[PDB]
Amino acid sequence: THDNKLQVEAIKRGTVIDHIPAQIGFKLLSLFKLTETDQRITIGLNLPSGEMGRKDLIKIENTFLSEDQVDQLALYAPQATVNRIDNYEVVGKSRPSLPERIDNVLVCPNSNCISHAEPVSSSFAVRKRANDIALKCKYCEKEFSHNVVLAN
Amino acid sequence: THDNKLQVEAIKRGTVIDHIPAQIGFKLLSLFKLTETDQRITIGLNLPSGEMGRKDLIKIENTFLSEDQVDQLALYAPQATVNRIDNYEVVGKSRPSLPERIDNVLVCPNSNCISHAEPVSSSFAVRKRANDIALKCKYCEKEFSHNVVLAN
Amino acid sequence: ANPLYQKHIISINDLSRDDLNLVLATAAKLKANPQPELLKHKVIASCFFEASTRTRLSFETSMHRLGASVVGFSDSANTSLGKKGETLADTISVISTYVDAIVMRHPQEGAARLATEFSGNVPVLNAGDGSNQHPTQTLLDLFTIQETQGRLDNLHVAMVGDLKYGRTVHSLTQALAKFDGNRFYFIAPDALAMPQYILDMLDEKGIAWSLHSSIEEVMAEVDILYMTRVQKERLDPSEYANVKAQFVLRASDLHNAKANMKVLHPLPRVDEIATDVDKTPHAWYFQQAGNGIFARQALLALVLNRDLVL
Amino acid sequence: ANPLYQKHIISINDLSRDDLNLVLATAAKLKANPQPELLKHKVIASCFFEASTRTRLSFETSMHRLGASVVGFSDSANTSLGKKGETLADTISVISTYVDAIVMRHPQEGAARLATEFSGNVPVLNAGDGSNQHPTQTLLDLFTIQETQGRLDNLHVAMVGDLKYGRTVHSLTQALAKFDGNRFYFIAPDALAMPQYILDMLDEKGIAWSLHSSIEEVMAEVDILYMTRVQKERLDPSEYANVKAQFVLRASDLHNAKANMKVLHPLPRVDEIATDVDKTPHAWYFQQAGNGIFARQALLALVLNRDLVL
Amino acid sequence: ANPLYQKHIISINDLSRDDLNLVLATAAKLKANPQPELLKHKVIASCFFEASTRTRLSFETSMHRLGASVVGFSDSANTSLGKKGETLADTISVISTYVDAIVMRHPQEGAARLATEFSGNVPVLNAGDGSNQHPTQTLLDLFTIQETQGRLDNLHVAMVGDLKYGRTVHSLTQALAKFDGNRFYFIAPDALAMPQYILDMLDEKGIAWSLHSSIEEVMAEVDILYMTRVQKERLDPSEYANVKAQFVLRASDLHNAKANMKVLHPLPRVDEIATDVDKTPHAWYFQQAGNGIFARQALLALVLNRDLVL
Amino acid sequence: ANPLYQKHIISINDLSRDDLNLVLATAAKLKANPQPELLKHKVIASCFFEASTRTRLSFETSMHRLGASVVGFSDSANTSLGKKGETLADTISVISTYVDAIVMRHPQEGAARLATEFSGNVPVLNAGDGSNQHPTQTLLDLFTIQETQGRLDNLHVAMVGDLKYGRTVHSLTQALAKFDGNRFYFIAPDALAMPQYILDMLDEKGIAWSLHSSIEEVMAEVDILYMTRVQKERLDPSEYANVKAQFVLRASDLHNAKANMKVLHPLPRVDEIATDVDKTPHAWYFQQAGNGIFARQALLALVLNRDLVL
Ligand SMILES: Nc1ccn([C@@H]2O[C@H](COP(=O)(O)OP(=O)(O)OP(=O)(O)O)[C@@H](O)[C@H]2O)c(=O)n1
Ligand SMILES: Nc1ccn([C@@H]2O[C@H](COP(=O)(O)OP(=O)(O)OP(=O)(O)O)[C@@H](O)[C@H]2O)c(=O)n1
Ligand SMILES: O=C(CP(=O)(O)O)Nc1cc(NC(=O)CP(=O)(O)O)cc(C(=O)O)c1
Ligand SMILES: O=C(CP(=O)(O)O)Nc1cc(NC(=O)CP(=O)(O)O)cc(C(=O)O)c1
Ligand SMILES: O=C(CP(=O)(O)O)Nc1cc(NC(=O)CP(=O)(O)O)cc(C(=O)O)c1
Ligand SMILES: O=C(CP(=O)(O)O)Nc1cc(NC(=O)CP(=O)(O)O)cc(C(=O)O)c1
Ligand SMILES: [Zn+2]
Ligand SMILES: [Zn+2]
Repeated sequence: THDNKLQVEAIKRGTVIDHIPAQIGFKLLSLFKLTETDQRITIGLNLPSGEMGRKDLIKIENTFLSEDQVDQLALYAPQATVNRIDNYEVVGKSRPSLPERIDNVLVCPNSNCISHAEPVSSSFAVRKRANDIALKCKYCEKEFSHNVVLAN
Repeated sequence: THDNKLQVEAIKRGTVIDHIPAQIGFKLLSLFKLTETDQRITIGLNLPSGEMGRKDLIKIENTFLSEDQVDQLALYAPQATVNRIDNYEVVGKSRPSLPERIDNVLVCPNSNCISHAEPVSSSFAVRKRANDIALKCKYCEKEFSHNVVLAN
Repeated sequence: ANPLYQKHIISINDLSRDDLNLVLATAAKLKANPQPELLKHKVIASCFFEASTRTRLSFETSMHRLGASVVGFSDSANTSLGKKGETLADTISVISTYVDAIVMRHPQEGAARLATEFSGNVPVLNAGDGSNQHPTQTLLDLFTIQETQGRLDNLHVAMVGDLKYGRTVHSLTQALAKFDGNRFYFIAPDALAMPQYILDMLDEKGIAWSLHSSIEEVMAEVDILYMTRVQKERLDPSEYANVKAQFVLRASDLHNAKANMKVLHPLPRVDEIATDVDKTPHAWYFQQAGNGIFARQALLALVLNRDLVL
Repeated sequence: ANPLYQKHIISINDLSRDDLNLVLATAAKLKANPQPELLKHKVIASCFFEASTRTRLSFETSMHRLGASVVGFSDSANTSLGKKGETLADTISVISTYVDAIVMRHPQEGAARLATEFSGNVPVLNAGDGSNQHPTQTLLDLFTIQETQGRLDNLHVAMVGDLKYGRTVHSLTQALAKFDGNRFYFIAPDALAMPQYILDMLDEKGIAWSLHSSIEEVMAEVDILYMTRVQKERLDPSEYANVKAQFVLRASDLHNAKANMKVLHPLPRVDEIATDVDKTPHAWYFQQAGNGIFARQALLALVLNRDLVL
Repeated sequence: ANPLYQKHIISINDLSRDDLNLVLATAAKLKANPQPELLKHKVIASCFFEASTRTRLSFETSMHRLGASVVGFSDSANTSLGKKGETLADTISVISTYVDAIVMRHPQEGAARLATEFSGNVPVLNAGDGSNQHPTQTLLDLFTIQETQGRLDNLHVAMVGDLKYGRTVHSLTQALAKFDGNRFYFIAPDALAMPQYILDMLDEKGIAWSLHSSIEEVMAEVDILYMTRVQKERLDPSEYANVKAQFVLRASDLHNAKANMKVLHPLPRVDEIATDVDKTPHAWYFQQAGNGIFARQALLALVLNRDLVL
Repeated sequence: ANPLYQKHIISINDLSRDDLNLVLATAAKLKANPQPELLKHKVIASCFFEASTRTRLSFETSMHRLGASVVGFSDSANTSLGKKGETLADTISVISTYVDAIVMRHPQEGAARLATEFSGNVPVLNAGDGSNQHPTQTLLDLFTIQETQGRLDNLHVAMVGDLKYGRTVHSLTQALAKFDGNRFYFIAPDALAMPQYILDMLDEKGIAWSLHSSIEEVMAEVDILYMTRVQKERLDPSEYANVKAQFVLRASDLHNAKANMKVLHPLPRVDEIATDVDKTPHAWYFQQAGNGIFARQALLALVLNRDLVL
């Protein structure tokens, strides 16, 4: 990120989710179970920035993401920027592109979906609307505003 | 001492939970809702050591813990120590001894216990039976082995 | 004797404003200075042809707070009294030979009024008849509003939820439509919107009402926020989920809530009011359930006691 | 006021020995010299979320023996109060606005303690919460033992039956573990043996206990023989048949029974105590049920009456 | 290698126009020339987790019309296998090891879809999942619409009743909205209007539709008058009392009906279609039901057969 | 003239080693080469006096796999024929005059055995009688054990769960205790231990067995890990709360499992086997279920056929 004095270092063969909103950081570690490994991961919840001020920052080392795994980040930091990196150099830096689907992480607001009690990882069809994202469940086939799906 | 190899650089007065066993650092962030805050929060897991080898380690920049908070961690992070550091100088090393009352982060393994559906927080009476810590449900008054309550 | 003496409380429409005030007043007298033997020796019938634990418990406690005796029944698998499918009338016709007053709850609209044409000289108080009335509930709601606002006129009253079906809602609205200056805000899903028959009645009496899809739209201006329970069956699950937010309160939604705003709810609340709302000073649903005791006491006192002292 | 005044009786573990003796003492006072208007004007809630006719009848009779009023419910198909699946808390939260004390029975362990964190200032007495406690039962058992033995110390107490699951058993044992010199004899099938958690507690307090597979093994030395009901479902039928004998009393098994031995049983007895045991002088299960009236009276008196005269 | 061979049958949304046709073509072939031993040796599970006589018997009958065997069950007094608890996944992983294809009905949306994730190579046909789909009798409605109109394009379709909740109209409409020329008429009170996600999809496809209040204002140009039931138990009694006589069809309302006009109803009809309409030539509901045998047959013959000699 | 021809199938105790083999041999022949018209023209009663979906459908499916017809019933909301009262004897003397063989399940031990005393010449196959026998799925467990291990001798068998009450483990154990070399591992809390009448019979036959507390201390030498369910509704909640995580299997506990090791479970599993084990190669429970079709088939083909062309 921008600013470096008494901060963290850098890596060699790992990704760096930079520019992630405040509070949404930890959640991204939860929703996607990233800490669930042995790779040296480092976080920066509430960091110094230029435009957005305090952005959380995760740098899981020796771990790579696809153009899609990055797009799973899409709903929780459209601004963010995944940083593939090697030899201390940003080999490539991708951005959250809206996905065509979202599996495992989202829960079906349809209390009557067979999805719940059952041993199946959820799944929705994605489609941007004028002001939001429409998510359609693979099971009950009911569509919901992402504002309601992600809604607790 | 270790962080002065690939300089993540330690910081001044405050509390830095360190010597947590890897894979048990996301937990405390989660369980004790530690990332719910704003003070310069930095996190590093799967690090190096010796007899442990690895370790998680949260750093809560300037802001202290209770003597007991030092304890609630005792069930999860035994061999570890919160640093009552007063500006770079690691002065005040608090080592969490087993707490006698756990509240909120534990779940009563009794599927019939009143606690589950209702708006109350769990709470158990700690004791080290055979030394394997036997926790008593404030509610059902049933006693289980800490290794039964923790599982799920 | 007093205006309501030996009268019948079937509808919130057969009651005037003097009437209501008369009930609240008495309900305040009794709260401050209780008369535990006012109905000593009277026997009351708590007939709940339809099950309602919270109302039955309340009414019966109001019955024992004046020293009156009690007998009754509940949701019998096969209609109570007669014991075979005999008519409601033959039922009331008998119990009225035993008691001094009848409190009843029936699943059919107009049940209290029909009993009325049979209780002989016996006063019958309606505790609920199908989706029609439920006067005692409105009384305690008005008693709870008037106590905490000091009045029942020029009030900013917002009503949220199943405005379409809630009988207490239609009723409170009609009662408040007896006082002046009241302003209503109605927040509910158009599939559960406030019936026209009511907006039409408010239109006539010249009262101001407006529709809102969100609580925060008027939270700013409300004195009393009266929430309803959107009986989960009233909707298709996925439908429910998508409208759920429209009608649920939390503590954070309270930030710009007036100092005097009390949050009422006829109960049960469980899917509408987050438990964190509980510890806020606005929450008043339990204090509200508490006032059903003084409202029901007041009602019984007046009706069974001739020259009610105060 | 008295030590137990406005206190809560949730567990037989939250009670001390002064406490207990205090309850028995009062229970003896009232038995000899009754005060029928001691709770005149108080209203008590007999809430039996779980059905228990014999305890409800008893408690309510103790409630009317002091002149107190009563309201309540029983095993409602769909949880009582709230009337839709609202939380136990929202239930207690309301009833507590109506009553002066709450007696409740719930099928979930810890139900009385949770209500306690909601009854406001209202005393709640636990009549039974799942397989956890049931204090009033132990009180009448201790009151029945202390009355007929003249004491509660150095007693030869034999317990027979479903020692593994019976909550009254675990509880009486813990209470008697508050007095000195007690010696326990436990007769039950190892599949239904007395939990270690208890033998471990008796081990600590230094109390003598021994295991026996037959009643006649100690009939010789027992003062009180406390039988349990081996809920017939706890076992596979053929299993039950083969262990049945281990735990059943008859008059002939009494031959070498001490003069002072009373045969107690929390009831129902029906598959454990032959009816011929009835007419023997040892039989005391009915006198025992009789003392639940004075125990429950004592409990209510203390708790709802400040300066309890005696 | 047949298009629908070994393919699951879950949502109308998954069946392309040509799919619909292969089914309706194959259908008529089977009704012209029955292949009774076609599925001889094949065992099929008729699992109705949500009892539904009419559909099940129509389905099972179809199965026997092609020579197959049937094992199955109805209602789920229980939990849906697992002696209570067991996931729908396990009860399908199992069953799928016995039969050659599963026909299922379930009270929860998604059910069949999950199913197909556990039956491995066994085709799963949905006979109704909660309020989601019912591919089955819609492939038969369609079959009926084409058998009598000769086509599924350039048709005038009116739909009456519970359009908001009728899961069969939503499907039929989505189904016909795959062919061209069709014009829709929606006659339902404001309370049960055809949802907007159906109307959007229509406008988005250049398909004409319009709302009407009386059958009479469209009876002259209607080819198919498709009546849905009124989920009565779902409304208020007085409300449905109203919204009835308006959307009830009588033989006299048929005076100006087109010569080729047919009346359809997924069944059962009790209030909606008067009995004096049965005898008029437009009455086609029972003939439509009978057609469920041929649609259900084609579907099975197609899914379980590589190439059909037809 | 086939050994099992026209012979009843009631207890594992009645089937000799060669009997087991003829069934398991004939089984595999039928799974290799199905004889679909083998029992054509034969009618079979599928009488489940104690509903049991999974077993019944597996059984009935088997019947249809050999060409037979089925009439029958499930659950006994009633009394077991007699419009209430009628003895099981009369309802069998009758049925036996219609069908060619009776398949029965009953809640009482002895049921099938009595049955055979009244069906005259009609073979009675027991599909489970109370807590006594279930010959049927044990002939399929065995079939599964041999299909995957290639043998029923010199095996290492571990058994987990409710061993005291699992009527299927008792049978399996008695069944395997007829072949030689087998070694048993019993992993169950002290509360549900494998009874001693099973262990005696073992010691009395020079068959090795041993008790263990963790699957891990035997996972390396286990050929068949046979999991039984935990009759949860049978225990105390807190007790089963404990005795769980200890006897629950997870895919990770499989790290050192032998290459040929298989996991079995009579089904249903909900707590006992984690869902992440299904995907590992040892998971064989659903394949074992599917094998019930072949064991059940052989049994019918053998009992109803003099000499089988196989
Ligand atoms: N060895 C490295 C290399 C890169 N990064 C991170 O990768 C991102 C690269 O962004 P940077 O080159 O520092 O430019 P900025 O000014 O931060 O703006 P931008 O985020 O748009 O790149 C930053 O989060 C930087 O900290 C890192 O932590 N360690
Ligand atoms: N301002 C500071 C000071 C210390 N630390 C952390 O405190 C830990 C322990 O420091 P200390 O006990 O003073 O010396 P160590 O050599 O680390 O002790 P040990 O050998 O037990 O790890 C170190 O890992 C260091 O990173 C920190 O994060 N910030
Ligand atoms: O209001 C009461 C008891 P009370 O007079 O508040 O002590 N009971 C009552 C009211 C109401 N009032 C409503 O407005 C319906 P809601 O509770 O969903 O808001 C409904 C029911 C019911 O069981 O359907 C029961
Ligand atoms: O003891 C009472 C009534 P009480 O306090 O003696 O007037 N009821 C009670 C106690 C107990 N006490 C037991 O110890 C069980 P048991 O009656 O089988 O010995 C059980 C039940 C039950 O319904 O399961 C009910
Ligand atoms: O057609 C039937 C006869 P059934 O009563 O299910 O045996 N049922 C059915 C069909 C449908 N809808 C259809 O379109 C099938 P149809 O064309 O047979 O009417 C819906 C339902 C429902 O429960 O919502 C039920
Ligand atoms: O196998 C089944 C399937 P089902 O639920 O009876 O349809 N049931 C069954 C088997 C068995 N035991 C067996 O060994 C048969 P299996 O090998 O199929 O598990 C016991 C019981 C019981 O009720 O105790 C029930
Ligand atoms: Zn869904
Ligand atoms: Zn508990």
